[PDB]
Amino acid sequence: GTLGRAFYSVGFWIRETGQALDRLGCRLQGKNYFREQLSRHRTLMNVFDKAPIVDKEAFVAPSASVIGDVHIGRGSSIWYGCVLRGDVNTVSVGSGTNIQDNSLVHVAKSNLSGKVHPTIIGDNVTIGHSAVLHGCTVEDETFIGMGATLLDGVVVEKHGMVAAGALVRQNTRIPSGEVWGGNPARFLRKLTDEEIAFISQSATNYSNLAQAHAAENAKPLNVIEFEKVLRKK
Amino acid sequence: PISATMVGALLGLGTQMYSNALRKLPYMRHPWEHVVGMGLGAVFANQLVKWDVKLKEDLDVMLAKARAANERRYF
Amino acid sequence: MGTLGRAIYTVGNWIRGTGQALDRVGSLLQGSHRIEEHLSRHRTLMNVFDKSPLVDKDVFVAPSASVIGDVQIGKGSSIWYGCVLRGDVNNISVGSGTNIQDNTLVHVAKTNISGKVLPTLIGDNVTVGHSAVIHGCTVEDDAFVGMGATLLDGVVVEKHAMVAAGSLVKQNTRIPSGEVWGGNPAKFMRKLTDEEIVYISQSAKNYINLAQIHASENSKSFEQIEVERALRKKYARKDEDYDSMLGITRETPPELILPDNVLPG
Amino acid sequence: KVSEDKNRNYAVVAGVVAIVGSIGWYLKA
Ligand SMILES: C/C=C/C(=O)SCCNC(=O)CCNC(=O)[C@H](O)C(C)(C)COP(=O)(O)OP(=O)(O)OC[C@H]1O[C@@H](n2cnc3c(N)ncnc32)[C@H](O)[C@@H]1OP(=O)(O)O
Ligand SMILES: [Zn+2]
Repeated sequence: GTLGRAFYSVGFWIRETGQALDRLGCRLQGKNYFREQLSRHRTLMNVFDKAPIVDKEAFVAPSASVIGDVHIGRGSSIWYGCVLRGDVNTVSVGSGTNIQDNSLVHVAKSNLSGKVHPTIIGDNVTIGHSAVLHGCTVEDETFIGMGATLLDGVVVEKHGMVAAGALVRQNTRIPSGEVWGGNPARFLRKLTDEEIAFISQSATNYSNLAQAHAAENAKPLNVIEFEKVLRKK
Repeated sequence: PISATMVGALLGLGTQMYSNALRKLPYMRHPWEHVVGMGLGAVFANQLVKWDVKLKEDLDVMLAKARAANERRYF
Repeated sequence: MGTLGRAIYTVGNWIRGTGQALDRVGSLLQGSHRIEEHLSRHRTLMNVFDKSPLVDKDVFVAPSASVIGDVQIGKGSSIWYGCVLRGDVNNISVGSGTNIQDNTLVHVAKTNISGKVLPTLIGDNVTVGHSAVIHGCTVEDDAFVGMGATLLDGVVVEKHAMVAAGSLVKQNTRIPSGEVWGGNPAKFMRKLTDEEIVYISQSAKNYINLAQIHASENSKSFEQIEVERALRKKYARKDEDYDSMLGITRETPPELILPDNVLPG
Repeated sequence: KVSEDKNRNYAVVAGVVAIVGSIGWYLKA
């Protein structure tokens, strides 16, 4: 709360002073390594006491951005280039759910247009590449087409499908077993059983793929690349 | 109470914050400078008080001489 | 050097220790809530399933790009900031002199729903616009995919064909030569004028030239970055009047001069 | 192990001398 925020602010003053002192000490020794422009990107970023809570069996790509109060469950996966920003409200991701590359899952930045809705992503959900989820609920075992946009208030009922490139307008409800698509999103047809099987099997295949990518990313950083970057001329 | 030291320290801290704000920097950017400004403001306020006291004494001596020179007229 | 050198070095050690201890104390006062910034773990090129990307000598890969798995990129191509080329379940092939612009996603499929699953093929001299998404489709040579456009699995963009910016090209759709398609869903719009064909070729060549300056900048070392930062500050403004009084002519150092092929003229 | 820039070291000595001298100046007045 307020007292925690005051201690966080005063803490930053002590840290600023200490880091300045370290830079002084390095300057007296004739070192300029602190001037190097290194990336300050954090895979998990806190905004005061709103931090992400990520399950140990969840793959998160290092270049992904998870900011604020974000919950990722077991067996879930946040792929390369994704951004999840729950600060004004919360963002929760169920288990076994894949958020594909360059997807954006965020909440409204301001309450000017009313109260800010949280974003709820259910279980065994597939979110396609470069999809935009904005304060919407996406129930279990649903399919969000790649390049699609879901606006605040939207509900995608279980076994719902949003077609690739679709624009689901604000407060639209997508019923179960329906395929909606286009701009604005409109009912196209019903979901077949083969496609339901594909939904579940695709969520399972991506959990196995996430595991493989997590092992290759956790491999220790190669020293030879470091020495090559260091000794360049 | 309200000593010169406290007024000067507050003025110096306010001077460091004002400077940071005029430069669009966070109010508490470089806090050690806020400490330095507090000390310098305290010193300046105390020295101003002492200087004012001294000034009054010098003025009294000068005014005494002026009045003596003026009273010499009626001799 | 000398005794004074050693004494100042030792005092600097003490000051550094004090500074880091103060930083630790400040972290404790914050409640340990702030997540510490760490060394970068993002890998520009990565192996997966014993598949390594095959990238030519003269290819710009932005350090922020992700090239993963079984990816082949040919001579003069360029992968720009934020691009993700994930060849983990199938092959991705990029021809020569082809630009994949910022924040673009290129992915493959192991088994499509119906029909023969195919890898992702992008031909020579192809322009792919910003934030496009290419999924399990074929783009032939001298084609143009607009920015924000989306190609689904089984799509074939033919030679000298265009996909308009922001389009959604449905599965198995074939954009024939000489046409531009667009919209959601993508459909025929009009024929491509010859001037636009020349435009496509010029776009590919211009991006070949742009890739050179970006690649040169992104691969500089810390020392060269510092040297050029000092030089840039040195030559940011001028006093040609005082220079003429001194009788000297300050010349811009060559490391701050861009090649003429990227200049607007 | 050693700071090499001599002019930097002399400047450091001058700054320390100024600080200690200012402190002594206050302490003896
Ligand atoms: C060297 C550097 C190279 C680079 O980096 S460039 C790559 C990044 N730039 C781009 O991606 C943009 C390239 N240009 C285009 O995509 C462009 O649009 C395009 C190439 C379809 C063509 O755009 P035009 O300006 O030529 O529009 P037209 O008049 O020819 O088309 C008519 C029609 O198409 C529609 N309009 C046209 N363009 C588009 C689209 N795309 N979508 C949807 N709707 C459109 C519009 O409705 C128009 O009127 P209506 O019939 O009443 O609807
Ligand atoms: Zn994919």
